[PDB]
Amino acid sequence: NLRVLLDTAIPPSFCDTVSSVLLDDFNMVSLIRTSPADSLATIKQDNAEIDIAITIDEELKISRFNQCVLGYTKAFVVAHPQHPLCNASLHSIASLANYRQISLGSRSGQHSNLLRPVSDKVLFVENFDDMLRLVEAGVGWGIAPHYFVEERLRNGTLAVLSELYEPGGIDTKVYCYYNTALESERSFLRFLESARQRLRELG
Amino acid sequence: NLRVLLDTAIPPSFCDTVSSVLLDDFNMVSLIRTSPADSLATIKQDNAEIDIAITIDEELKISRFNQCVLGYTKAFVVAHPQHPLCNASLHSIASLANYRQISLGSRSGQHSNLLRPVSDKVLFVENFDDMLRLVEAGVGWGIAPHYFVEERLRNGTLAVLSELYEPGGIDTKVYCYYNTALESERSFLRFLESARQRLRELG
Ligand SMILES: COCCn1c(NC[C@H](O)COc2ccc(CC#N)cc2)nc2ccc(Cl)cc21
Ligand SMILES: COCCn1c(NC[C@H](O)COc2ccc(CC#N)cc2)nc2ccc(Cl)cc21
Repeated sequence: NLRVLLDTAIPPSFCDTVSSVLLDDFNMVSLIRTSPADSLATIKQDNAEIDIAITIDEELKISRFNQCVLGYTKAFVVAHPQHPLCNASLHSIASLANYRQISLGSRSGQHSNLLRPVSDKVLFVENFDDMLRLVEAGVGWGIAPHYFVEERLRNGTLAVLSELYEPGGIDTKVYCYYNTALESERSFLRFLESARQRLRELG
Repeated sequence: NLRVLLDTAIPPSFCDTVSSVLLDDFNMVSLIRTSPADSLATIKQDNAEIDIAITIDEELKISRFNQCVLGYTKAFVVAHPQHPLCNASLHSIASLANYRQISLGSRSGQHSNLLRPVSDKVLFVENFDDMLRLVEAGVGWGIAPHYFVEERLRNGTLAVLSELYEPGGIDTKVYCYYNTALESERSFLRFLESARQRLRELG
């Protein structure tokens, strides 16, 4: 049984890219969904016996796992179109650190530099739905995956704030944390090879 | 006088991209070159009076500067073609943390998570030349900008180790740290707009 973690930030397509290839080589494949904020926390619990985590979250070296880059995805800073920081930028981008942020919370209470909130006014939720609900209502601003805001952006229900910080969305590496034991196993190298070249095409 | 920091990791072309645009708007422009390992350390010294730093190094918020993304460049992990970790990977990638690393040193003695050495066996130098000299000689492995190893790679003088970690080179955001005062100044927004769309073309 190959246990596999995919965080909520990973487009649901890339999750079909993996399972397709994995099931070619492996006979039992378990797919677990975590918050980006809980991915590395989960694999660190030995009893969770995760073999592969696909997550946006970064840490220099986890005990017994190796890291590599599967590809890249795009986050966007979004708010209600009538948000103060909306319809403006550069001073707005800076002010994000003052206006209320709707942030992914974590069981560990802790965050990475990458995922920790930027604003001194933060309201925590558990997933990107509860985030973008409290954002459609103009309670604050949030940063969420492209695939979560594509629908609402063209609808005009949500507006982008991020473009002057990073045009075309904030590029974010997708990392593969794999059990060191998979290190010399064509099965896993087949997964990387395929999973990679397929997730280029989505991008 | 607009003082401008460009770290050694920034291709020398992108440094012509900036100066071209900047000199269109500004009448005195000073261009300082730093180690990536010394960029943010330098702008933090108030007396250094840096107005714009273009550097690969990341920190969540520097006092009085705002951050944004200019674009992306590619580092490669390189070694002597007869290096043990050479002509191999995945276990080799993991072993990088054991074999000797030739690392950029810093006046502050300190490094960011991004720039800190990965290996327990590290020999510090001051620039990418001294790095790739001690690497051509097989004293250790190093990670250097594409533009620094393009020549030597096709020559066969150096080999890439990084490809199974991140195919096509390890993508690295180029950051613009700009004095908050430039925040609402078409001059600076002109620089970003131009500098960005021009540095897409190099990539
Ligand atoms: C840099 O984001 C990529 C990683 N990432 C986060 N991180 C949440 C942190 O609280 C930082 O949020 C920031 C918001 C604004 C700026 C400037 C502008 N504009 C910088 C950082 N949340 C994410 C959600 C989804 C994805 Cl794919 C990546 C995410
Ligand atoms: C992740 O690198 C991008 C930032 N960056 C560094 N950082 C030097 C650190 O000691 C980490 O070196 C690593 C070497 C190997 C691996 C896995 C593989 N393969 C991961 C990290 N040095 C750089 C030099 C130039 C540029 Cl453009 C970026 C650099």
